[PDB]
Amino acid sequence: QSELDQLRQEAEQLKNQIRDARKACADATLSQITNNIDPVGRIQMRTRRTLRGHLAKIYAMHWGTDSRLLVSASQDGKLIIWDSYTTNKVHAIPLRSSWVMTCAYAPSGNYVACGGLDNICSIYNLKTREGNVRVSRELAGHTGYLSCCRFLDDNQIVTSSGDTTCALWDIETGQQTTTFTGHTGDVMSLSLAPDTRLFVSGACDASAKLWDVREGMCRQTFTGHESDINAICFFPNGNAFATGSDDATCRLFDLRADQELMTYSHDNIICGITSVSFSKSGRLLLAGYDDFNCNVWDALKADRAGVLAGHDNRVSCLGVTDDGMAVATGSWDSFLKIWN
Amino acid sequence: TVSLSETVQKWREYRRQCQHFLTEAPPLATGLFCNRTFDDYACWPDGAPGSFVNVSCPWYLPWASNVLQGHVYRFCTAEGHWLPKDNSSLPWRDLSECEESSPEERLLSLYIIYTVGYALSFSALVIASAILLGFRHLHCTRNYIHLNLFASFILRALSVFIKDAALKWMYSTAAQQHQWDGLLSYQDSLGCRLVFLLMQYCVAANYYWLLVEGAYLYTLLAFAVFSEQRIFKLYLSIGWGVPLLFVIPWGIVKYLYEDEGCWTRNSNMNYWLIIRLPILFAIGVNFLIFIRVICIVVSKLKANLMCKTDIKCRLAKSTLTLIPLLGTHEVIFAFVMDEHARGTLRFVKLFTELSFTSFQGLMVAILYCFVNNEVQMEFRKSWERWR
Amino acid sequence: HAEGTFTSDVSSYLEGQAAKEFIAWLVKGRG
Amino acid sequence: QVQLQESGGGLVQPGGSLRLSCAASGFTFSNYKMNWVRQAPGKGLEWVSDISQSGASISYTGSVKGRFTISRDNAKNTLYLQMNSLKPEDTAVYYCARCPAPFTRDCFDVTSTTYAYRGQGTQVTVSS
Amino acid sequence: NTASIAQARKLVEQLKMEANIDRIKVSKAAADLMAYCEAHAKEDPLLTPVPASENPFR
Amino acid sequence: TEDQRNEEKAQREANKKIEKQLQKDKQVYRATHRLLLLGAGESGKSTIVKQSGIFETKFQVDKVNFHMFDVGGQRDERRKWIQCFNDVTAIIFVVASSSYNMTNRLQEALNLFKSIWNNRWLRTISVILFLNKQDLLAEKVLAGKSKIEDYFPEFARYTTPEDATPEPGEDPRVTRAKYFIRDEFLRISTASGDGRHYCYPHFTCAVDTENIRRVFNDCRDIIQRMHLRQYELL
Repeated sequence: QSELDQLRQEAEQLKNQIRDARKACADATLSQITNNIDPVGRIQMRTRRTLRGHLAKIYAMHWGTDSRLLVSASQDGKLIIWDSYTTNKVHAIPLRSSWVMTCAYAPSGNYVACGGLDNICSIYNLKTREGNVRVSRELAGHTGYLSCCRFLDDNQIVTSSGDTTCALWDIETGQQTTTFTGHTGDVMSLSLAPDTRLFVSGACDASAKLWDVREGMCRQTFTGHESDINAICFFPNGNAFATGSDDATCRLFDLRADQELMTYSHDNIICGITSVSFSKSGRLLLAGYDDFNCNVWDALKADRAGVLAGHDNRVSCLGVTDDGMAVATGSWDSFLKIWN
Repeated sequence: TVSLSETVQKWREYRRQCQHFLTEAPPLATGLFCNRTFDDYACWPDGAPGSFVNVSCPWYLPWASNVLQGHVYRFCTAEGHWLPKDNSSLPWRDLSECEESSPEERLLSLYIIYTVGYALSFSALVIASAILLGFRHLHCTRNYIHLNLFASFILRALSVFIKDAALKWMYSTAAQQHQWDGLLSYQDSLGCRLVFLLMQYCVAANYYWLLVEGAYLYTLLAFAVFSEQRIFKLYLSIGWGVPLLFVIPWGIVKYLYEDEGCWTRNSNMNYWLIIRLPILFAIGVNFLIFIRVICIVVSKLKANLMCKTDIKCRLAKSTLTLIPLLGTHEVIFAFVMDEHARGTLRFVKLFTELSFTSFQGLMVAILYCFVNNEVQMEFRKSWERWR
Repeated sequence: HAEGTFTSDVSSYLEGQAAKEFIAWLVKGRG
Repeated sequence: QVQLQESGGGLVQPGGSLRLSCAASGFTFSNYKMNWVRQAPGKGLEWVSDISQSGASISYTGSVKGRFTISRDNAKNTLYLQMNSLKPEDTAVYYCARCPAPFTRDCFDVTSTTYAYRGQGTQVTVSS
Repeated sequence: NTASIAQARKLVEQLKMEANIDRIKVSKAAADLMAYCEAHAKEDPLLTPVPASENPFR
Repeated sequence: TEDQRNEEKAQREANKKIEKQLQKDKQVYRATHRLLLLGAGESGKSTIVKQSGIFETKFQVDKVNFHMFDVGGQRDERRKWIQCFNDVTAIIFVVASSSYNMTNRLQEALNLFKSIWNNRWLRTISVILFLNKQDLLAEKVLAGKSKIEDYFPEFARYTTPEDATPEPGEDPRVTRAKYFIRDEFLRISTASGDGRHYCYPHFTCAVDTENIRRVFNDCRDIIQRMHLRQYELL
């Protein structure tokens, strides 16, 4: 006996050693160097589209890789595939489970997945030859609700779940290629990388992790956060990433710098960050907040460049076209607002 | 009571009769007789010089039966001239035998001026609707409906304003000239007929919209609303639909069967009640629905809401706020039947009550929609939002 | 109707007073 | 990181008094509703006592009501449990946990097994 | 104490593998952020006023 | 022009079919009443319904469609996912009434109830209360080895409701105790002070009698109070 105690001393103390390695790296700060940067000035978006199609509150969105289409999931069990330009409905899919907490669009547009409290990953094919959109493949390996997912390809796809673990699946076999574990809570948010080498994930342990898609190992654990991590998005180039949290602060972390880059907070905001997303360059950081006002920050200068009026109820989801051509805002008002 | 139409018609007839007398009565043996004459009001026959000339009071006067034995006189002087008034060309005459209260005028005359304040209601109602449409997040069955009620107070407003122009044209023309007002009233017998029939349509409109809202609450509470868009179009169709489909037979049938000009219904004695029964029926619906709404509100308040130890009477006052919306006050005017024919004492509460129902629109719109906690919260939140 | 009836009386007085104005206008003055 | 350092605990004969401390860091202790939650020997989690940011709103489990003192030092960002009326039935594993969400009323702690914000905890034992 | 030993071991292995990794001088990283911005800065619809011809919504 | 005109036609029909489907969807959907049933375990949450996934229940009652849901398939970290239901007609909170022993996990039920009650997202949701294990509560209380009075001393001086309903052969403390816990949720009811939602007690395990009459009538009344509250009566 008395082994767990020394385990605690050696374990946490070592943790202190890692902390030492982290803080020694602090030779500069992004804020120090942003003095020289010309800021953005007051620049705001405007409502280019008002999308009235949903009966219930819109809980999540995703862009189609064409920067044209975008996918929306509704709490009513309807999964609607929308068209930005013609503002019509590209497809309408009845869900098996009325509760959908997320959905995503395939890189090729072949498939679209959704998920929620149903504990199952619903894969729908857009290529159905016999007819309209039908259930293509269901992936149920999860011991917890289906929180989120994003496509690596048409075959293998990452999912996150309240089972506290993340999973890399393959549709055809119906099994998981590999399963990633080691967070202490539900994995609430994820963002894949453009190069799909590795992926970040936010969870309820107030820590953002970088895993490796292929290796199956935890590469890095970053803890700067004050509270739970609601939403997280990797930087376009793959070298950095942004974090939304319940801390009521959006925070910027680097993978390669292995420590906190920057903190965005405000003295007047008691409400958490629902969702986050980038700009083309990564100079602008979009943040949706529970106050129903979306602050547009300058991911470098750190001052809010602008704000988004909009939905009268909570902002659920936020997304930017792969080419950064457009911004999309889902809320619980059943209305989608598209901005630029 | 005597309308203009028979007044002009009968007068022209009297004038005609005089036409045959003056043209056709025998020529005089000598001109020393005063010549027969039409004063355009009476027919004077030939007159002997130096004698009194008499003609009966014109029989078409509204009070002719009260002055059936009156006569007016001219004086024929002995020179074969009608006796002349000094400084005037009319004959020395006695029309005193043909000469002929109503505190109601203060209620009657001032109400239109008083109704000028009623015009204020329209303005606020319009802006209230503008607020309702204004930011687009309020569209729902509850607000589309209340807005169309607002439209029905609008249509009554416009009907009363047009209605007041309609009567005033008759008055001011009477000041300037009424020779055409009789004919202009014949075009009104198609025109003002349109205006008044619209008037029926507006009052029926506003009350029948009260029907629709009562159905909204009772239907809402009792069981689920079914096919809200499709069923709703039928709801709108009863709200406007019942006034034309019902009223137009009554209005056109009443008009053509008994064309009493721009209208007095009491003489008809058979149209008011027959139209009133559906309108009264509507208000009776208001009585049952209002009684059930408050009985339900209190019933719910007592069970567990009371377990919050909250004095009811203040909340009951809050419930009283509902009263302009369903207008379930007219029943005091719905006691009136066919024989009753209103009442002199009733006339005061009946009329003042009418003013209240007219203000039902302004007060209702401001009371629960222009000043709504959610609407104020959204209006203000949008105020900062646009800022 | 509810407002009408009360005005129907008003128009009855209008017809009365107007007829009277016709009487004064015709009997004395120009008619 | 996010950490809470439990002090105190040990064997105490019933009836004593103790000022328990919890060190907060990795977050602003001022903004979080705090509570002490115990997991009894061979027993599931049970909420024990919570305290508002201001230290005004304060609730206890029926037994510990008024007889136990939860006190927060915000300026020092440390939490305290002062024990009176100690019983051997109160002996348990005491964790000091913070409510997850900032600036709120509810809390979703006392969640069995995994829970984000919690220290290593102490053993508080009341001898017989 | 019997149930904790698995988490103790595996988590210590977590510290073992995640303790030694390649860290870059921060100034270089942040300079990379600003530079990447210097590349896409004109490709940024929100940053660069979009010509209505090239605006998808106008 | 051929592509744009041609897509206006084809996609136009797409829009017509989809939208008409939508109007067919909103009425059927919104007409139903979705309820969130949750309890720790042994809640007889499957028993009430026993007399789509296993969790979701589709039922017809008195010309009123119901959608019950079981969260029994999820872990105990709820703060993330429980926000999914703020339009749900009601949160049914089902607790075993005899759970005061072991530890008094009913005290946990109290805390969790305060939790649901306190969320900004649930401010508009009424909680229907299921006290399960009524008889087991009464008997368990008479057992005495583990005492409520440690965890609820105020029972000694907290007073019986006026509507007292003892069962045949029932020591008055048992009945008053029952309503006493109910009142214990009541002070929680006044904790908000908003008046938007309310706690309606229920009894199960007394007999197998259906809660549907309760469930319905109370739900009916609740949403009626959404209309009334939004109609400025309350």
